Amino acid sequence: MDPSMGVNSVTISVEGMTCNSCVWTIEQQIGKVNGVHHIKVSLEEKNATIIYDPKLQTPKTLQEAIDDMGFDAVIHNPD
Repeated sequence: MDPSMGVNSVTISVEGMTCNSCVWTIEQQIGKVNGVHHIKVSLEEKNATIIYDPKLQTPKTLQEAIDDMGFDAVIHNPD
């Protein structure tokens, strides 16, 4: 099989930040919320890629994550 260590990846766009603390502080919590392996942001393209263990969490937490801070960020992955 090839479940890739039972994990999934979710990418989202961004258009409302200011200082590194913006996405980086957000990526820190979303990465410190559970079994989040790694993540990364790129103001160059206004977006950020992060993963998350579906066996422990899911794409819903990510939805609640943005709704928790406010950074107007939109996802681009259906599942």
